[PDB]
Amino acid sequence: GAMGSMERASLIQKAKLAEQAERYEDMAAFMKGAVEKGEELSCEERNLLSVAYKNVVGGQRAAWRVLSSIEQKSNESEEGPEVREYREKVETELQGVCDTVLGLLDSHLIKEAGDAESRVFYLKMKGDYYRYLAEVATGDDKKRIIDSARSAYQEAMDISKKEMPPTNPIRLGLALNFSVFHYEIANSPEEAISLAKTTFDEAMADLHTLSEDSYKDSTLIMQLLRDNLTLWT
Amino acid sequence: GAMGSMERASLIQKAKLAEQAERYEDMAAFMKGAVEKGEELSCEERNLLSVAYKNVVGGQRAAWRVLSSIEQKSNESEEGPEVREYREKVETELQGVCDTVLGLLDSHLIKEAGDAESRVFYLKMKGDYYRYLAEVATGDDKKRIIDSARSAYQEAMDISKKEMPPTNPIRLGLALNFSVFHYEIANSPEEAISLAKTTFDEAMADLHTLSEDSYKDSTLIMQLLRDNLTLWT
Amino acid sequence: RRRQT
Amino acid sequence: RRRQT
Ligand SMILES: N=C(N)c1cc(-c2ccccc2)c(CNC(=O)[C@H]2CCCOCC2)s1
Ligand SMILES: N=C(N)c1cc(-c2ccccc2)c(CNC(=O)[C@H]2CCCOCC2)s1
Ligand SMILES: [Cl-]
Ligand SMILES: [Cl-]
Ligand SMILES: [Mg+2]
Ligand SMILES: [Mg+2]
Ligand SMILES: [Mg+2]
Ligand SMILES: [Mg+2]
Ligand SMILES: [Mg+2]
Ligand SMILES: [Mg+2]
Repeated sequence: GAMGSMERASLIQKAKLAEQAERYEDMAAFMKGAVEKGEELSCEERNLLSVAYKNVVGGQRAAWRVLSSIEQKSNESEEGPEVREYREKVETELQGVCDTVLGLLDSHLIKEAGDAESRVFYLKMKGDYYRYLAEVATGDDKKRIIDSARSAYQEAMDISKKEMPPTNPIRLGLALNFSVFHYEIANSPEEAISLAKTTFDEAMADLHTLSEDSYKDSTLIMQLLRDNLTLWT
Repeated sequence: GAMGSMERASLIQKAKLAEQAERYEDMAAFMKGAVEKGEELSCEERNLLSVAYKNVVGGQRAAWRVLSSIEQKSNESEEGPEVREYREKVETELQGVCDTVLGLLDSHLIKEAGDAESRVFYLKMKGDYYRYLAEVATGDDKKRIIDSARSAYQEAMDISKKEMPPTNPIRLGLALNFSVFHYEIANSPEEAISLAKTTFDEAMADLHTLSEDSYKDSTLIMQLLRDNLTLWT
Repeated sequence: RRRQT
Repeated sequence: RRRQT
């Protein structure tokens, strides 16, 4: 790829610069290049990868929702194909980004990740990007896309429960996202609420073990679980 | 180009959709395609063109300023070429966008613009995009780039003074930008202050001729002139 | 409000 | 504040 000639360390340095410049497409390209060097990623590097693609796909998803809403209102209205065409364009670009991320996870980040922190991180990302594919899916394969998200989240949950404390921020963000998966993808709002509550309560009971800085990190994510519970109940 | 097969009206429709989705790169590509159909642009269409490229180049400029500041601090410090390389990358992309816009103005928006409102609009844009080139210029041609911005702004000012009322929002935004050109590109802060003040005062004296809605449009831009005066004095 | 992830 | 254009 286009980043094959750049040093791994230079790609990581430039990913950090792109983050500071809010140039997230560049950031994602640099981190894709770094992954393709073939070496495992550090905790910091995994976060750079996640931040870059989160922001890229987040813009695409927000645009897709705007266009989908316009398209829906047009199908209630004065009549052409332009709205559908442009929604499809954004959708296809979004699917391409999701496919690229899933391809990095499959070649070969997940299979080389042996530590719980790295393996859970990548399986959570796999669930997230199948979930984003599920958000726009409508055809023969929607159920398989949903089950791919579920399966990745479930394996991440199983490992995280066995190997990480209940306040671990990756464990908490995994549970947050699997809860949202249940609520709005799988049509299982009770499972979503149950998971958010049990996750919150088990984290609260472990806070006493933490330093001041870890306490801040954990309670930040616990508040997101609380926000969703307040929205859903 | 890539938009040659799409209807002009479909390109305009999709530019409006891209604006609603905050997809400004798409918006700019659609409006470039519309311009390349060869027909003059309406007032609404001129605004779509300006909004699209303003947002594209605005993101690039903001990123360039972040990277230039990091580069400057690195040249005061612990030592590699990555910061300069990545600043150069963003700079080159920015110059490409400016060159594309200037090319649309030159082929053939300006020469076919006979009405004052259209001709002033396009000459202001020409000044703006040479100004953005000047912001990053450092070599043999910096002075010629600055003079190209000046010349375009000056011709726009001459026409606007003869053909438009002093409250016209395009006239006011032209004067605002030429004032900023004087202040920070041409190193003429007194000219900048003089132009902002005379523009503000001549607009104030013409407000009595306006409808409620025109009054709102004009006073909005007058407040930007006042903001700059307050900053500069 | 939009749910959080 | 940054000047306005
Ligand atoms: N450039 C970025 N965006 C990041 C780099 C690193 C980083 C990681 C390891 C070593 C050095 C830096 C990040 C850590 N991520 C977090 O979320 C924090 C709050 C939530 C739970 O974790 C605790 C920290 S974020
Ligand atoms: N899609 C967009 N962003 C725009 C479309 C149109 C438009 C123009 C003509 C006809 C219909 C729509 C815009 C008008 N621009 C302005 O700035 C306003 C405030 C300042 C002075 O002018 C008065 C209006 S903005
Ligand atoms: Cl399209
Ligand atoms: Cl670079
Ligand atoms: Mg090497
Ligand atoms: Mg599709
Ligand atoms: Mg119930
Ligand atoms: Mg036609
Ligand atoms: Mg250069
Ligand atoms: Mg003086």
